[PDB]
Amino acid sequence: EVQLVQSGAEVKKPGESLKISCQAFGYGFINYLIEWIRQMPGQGLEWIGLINPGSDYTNYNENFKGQATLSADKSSSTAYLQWSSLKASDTAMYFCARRFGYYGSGNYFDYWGQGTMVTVSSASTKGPSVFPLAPSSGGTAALGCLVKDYFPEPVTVSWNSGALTSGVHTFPAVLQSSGLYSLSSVVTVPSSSLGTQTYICNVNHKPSNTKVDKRVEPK
Amino acid sequence: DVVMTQTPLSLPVTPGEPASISCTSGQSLVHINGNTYLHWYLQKPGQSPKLLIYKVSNLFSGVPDRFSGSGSGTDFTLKISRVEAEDVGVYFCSQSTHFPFTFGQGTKLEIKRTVAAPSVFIFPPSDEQLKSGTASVVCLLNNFYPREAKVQWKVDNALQSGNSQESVTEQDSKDSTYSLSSTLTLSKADYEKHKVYACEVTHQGLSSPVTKSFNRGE
Repeated sequence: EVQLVQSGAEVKKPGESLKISCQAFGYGFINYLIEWIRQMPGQGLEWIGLINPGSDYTNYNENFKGQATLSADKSSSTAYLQWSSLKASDTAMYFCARRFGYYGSGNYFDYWGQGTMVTVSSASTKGPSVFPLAPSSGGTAALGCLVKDYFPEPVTVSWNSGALTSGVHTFPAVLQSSGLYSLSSVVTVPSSSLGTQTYICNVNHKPSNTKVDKRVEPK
Repeated sequence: DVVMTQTPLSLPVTPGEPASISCTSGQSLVHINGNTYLHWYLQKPGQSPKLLIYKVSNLFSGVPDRFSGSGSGTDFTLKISRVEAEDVGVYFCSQSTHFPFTFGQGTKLEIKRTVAAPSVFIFPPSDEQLKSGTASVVCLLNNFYPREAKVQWKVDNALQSGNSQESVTEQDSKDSTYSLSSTLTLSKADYEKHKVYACEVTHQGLSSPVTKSFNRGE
């Protein structure tokens, strides 16, 4: 199957510009009706625009006109989305897609890029502080790790280097009142395992190159 | 812009039962060429949207027979013959008759199961965090259904407001349950001047509320 491959996550300050790419690893790019669609943080889809590389036809959602620019490099089969004066509300997962053949053709596709996460914030890179959620003192106990005050997303959490996966709940990040994210990761275990097994949350934050392995112990 | 409106926004379905999702457009989606460009998508968790049905009622190749569309003009219906675990996610209608192209808000389909009370756990702040000058107190509701639960924070039996954030997992695909964290945030100063910290939990699976508490220091 012919698919689309996009460039990597973007982290930008309000006022900055952006440039993301969408390469077809298939097929013939010049005949595509390529759409850009962004998905808002818990929200719907916002349609940005369309380009046909052949013609250089472009249509823009009026709300984004003169912020957004669609272009195409016909030589490398790559579509681009440029965006100036980013605002915090431009924080979204950005998709490129090919869904529609020329109208009247009866032709439909469903090619989606893997998505490009764009974060627009004035906050600066900060590593998380990792704190224990200690099992206190019947059959089942719960414990975890509080991962606080990091920027940007994402963080990764495993338990005991991946050896522990059953009963694990890693919560979605919430943006705090500071410009900073927070999350918790929990696991339920039998209480009889507490004296017997060790529990370490492996927290990795690539953007700041912080790796923390926090041992979680009773009381 | 053509406004697309979906009802309902949340759809609990018992596995094997039918499901209907309606979409209404602000104006007709009949194009000047005679086609009606109303399409239906499913966006499974973590994935990009995938096409189910194009131009009202045409099953896209590779899509299971149990999905079907009907409608005309401004009123459209997606039906799922017998819902299955793989059907979970957000269903969107999509119009491409008029520029700018637009989408419905999304309809979240989840698996319906019997009511299951949450297991509640309260966690005090760590001393390492107390050196920070902040206290996070965490309450966990584990493996409950339905999603809807009220978490009240009581501090020396005084009821807190605006002071905590909730976070909720996606529906657990294996047991159809949700888990929820409520994190109460206090200044080290405010934490150190009260005694009882209680997480109060109301839910359909509990006849009467469950309170889990600790006293600071003990």
